[PDB]
Amino acid sequence: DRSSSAPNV
Amino acid sequence: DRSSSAPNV
Amino acid sequence: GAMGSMERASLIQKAKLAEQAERYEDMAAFMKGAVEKGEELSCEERNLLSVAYKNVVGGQRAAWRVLSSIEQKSNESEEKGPEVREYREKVETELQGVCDTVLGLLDSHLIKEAGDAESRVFYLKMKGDYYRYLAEVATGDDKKRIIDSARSAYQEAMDISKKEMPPTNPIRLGLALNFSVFHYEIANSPEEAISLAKTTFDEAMADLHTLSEDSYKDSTLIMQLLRDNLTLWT
Amino acid sequence: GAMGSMERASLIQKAKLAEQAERYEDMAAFMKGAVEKGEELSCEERNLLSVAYKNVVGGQRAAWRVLSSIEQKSNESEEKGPEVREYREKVETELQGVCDTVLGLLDSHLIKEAGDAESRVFYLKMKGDYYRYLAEVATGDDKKRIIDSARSAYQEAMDISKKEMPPTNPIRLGLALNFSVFHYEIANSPEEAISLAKTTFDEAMADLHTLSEDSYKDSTLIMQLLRDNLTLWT
Ligand SMILES: *CC(=O)N1CC2(C1)CN(S(=O)(=O)c1ccc(Br)cc1)CCO2
Ligand SMILES: *CC(=O)N1CC2(C1)CN(S(=O)(=O)c1ccc(Br)cc1)CCO2
Ligand SMILES: [Cl-]
Ligand SMILES: [Cl-]
Ligand SMILES: [Mg+2]
Ligand SMILES: [Mg+2]
Ligand SMILES: [Mg+2]
Ligand SMILES: [Mg+2]
Repeated sequence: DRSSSAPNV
Repeated sequence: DRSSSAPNV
Repeated sequence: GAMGSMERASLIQKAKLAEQAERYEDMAAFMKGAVEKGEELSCEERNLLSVAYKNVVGGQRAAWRVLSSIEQKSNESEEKGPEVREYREKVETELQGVCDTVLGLLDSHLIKEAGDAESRVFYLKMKGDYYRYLAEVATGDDKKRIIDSARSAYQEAMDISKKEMPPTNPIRLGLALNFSVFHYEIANSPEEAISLAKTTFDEAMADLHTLSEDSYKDSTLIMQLLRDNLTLWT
Repeated sequence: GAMGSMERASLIQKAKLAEQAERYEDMAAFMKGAVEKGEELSCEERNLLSVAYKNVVGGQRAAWRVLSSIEQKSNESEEKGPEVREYREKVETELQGVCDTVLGLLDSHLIKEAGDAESRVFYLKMKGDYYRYLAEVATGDDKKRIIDSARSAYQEAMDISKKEMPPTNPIRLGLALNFSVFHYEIANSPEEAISLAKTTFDEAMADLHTLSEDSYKDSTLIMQLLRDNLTLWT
């Protein structure tokens, strides 16, 4: 699986 | 909640 | 139209790709293009057409419901100006446009060329469904005529399905399900809704013995939705 | 543009409505309209701009990945003709267009008017992010220049954030997270990615004691994402 970038907040 | 209609198949 | 230069087979291939990519607006445009080639649609192709537009209009309906709810709350509340109504109207118009597009494809010329029970019932069910979606947002002098158009399409479909298809046929079952929803949610006829759902369920139950394992799974899936509604309604 | 006749405040109000209705294309158009009014954006308004475009491009990226995967599988396989490549190219072009739109707003003229740390770092992070999304699909003679543009934007943002913001600031943390993803996924620099994530996490940990309950929750949420990546990468 891919790295996590900043989510919506 | 609303009635269920036919879903995607 | 815009897809006039693409091969029919390429449009169907791309609709399948768009489905996998969850690009339902694209999928609907590809399938509209395919219909506009003027040839009849197979069962699989009718499924692609149905899935594409159902997802598009489904998003619009969900958005419209959110906005209508906000609008109803404001109209009781600190004055917020015209924006909520304007934006609800914008989404409503786009929803109506999708419904009109589908109804136009059915009228030009899918229904009139549909002679087999599976095709004709599917298309008349679809006509009922998209008038029903128009009825969900209708409030003026045409709400009654829209409801009657839905009713008339569903009724014609029901008459054919009862004569030509087994009570477990998935199209027949999905039609009866949606017509029962029409009765309950649109036509203020909960008793008609309950009666139709009960009779449909019971006649399907009695015909399950005729089916293969795979057909059994298909039919019982839809029967469960009838049962879920009956549980909600009673 | 198309939103030129609508009041700035009405555009922001409608962006909030579009968010509630999950109408992210509309939300992005409303926020583009608001930016084009020429006034600077508040923190809340920058958030609306970010959420709208992130959701739009997020859908495009997910679709592109599905289609690229199908395309790679076909190119090894029974010949299926040009359709998979054509449709991937179509989605790719639309994705590039969204990225170019965002980059254009930043260049005309959000970044140049942004003088406070929170605004300038946010916009330079965004510039890095949208070049990064361009880099994900780039394969020709500009892949290197796109990667360098991303890097340069992230670096400028990092330099300001380290001088002007506490190590727990959510914008500073989200920037460092995304720059670490850039290093790992785009720049073939996993060690740089790991080092940045570790140092960021550790410096934030040491500053948590200064925060209120609410700020603590905000910062630790992003720190968990650094930790999740470090777990994936090591
Ligand atoms: C074979 C054929 O014409 N089709 C169209 C369908 C398969 C069935 N329809 S439907 O709207 O009639 C329907 C039936 C059953 C369920 Br659970 C849902 C919908 C949808 C498209 O595919
Ligand atoms: C106050 C202000 O300018 N903003 C913009 C933000 C609040 C933060 N950004 S972000 O991309 O910097 C970001 C930080 C932290 C997380 Br978990 C995710 C994103 C997004 C929009 O709102
Ligand atoms: Cl509007
Ligand atoms: Cl295409
Ligand atoms: Mg109206
Ligand atoms: Mg009674
Ligand atoms: Mg290309
Ligand atoms: Mg090492």
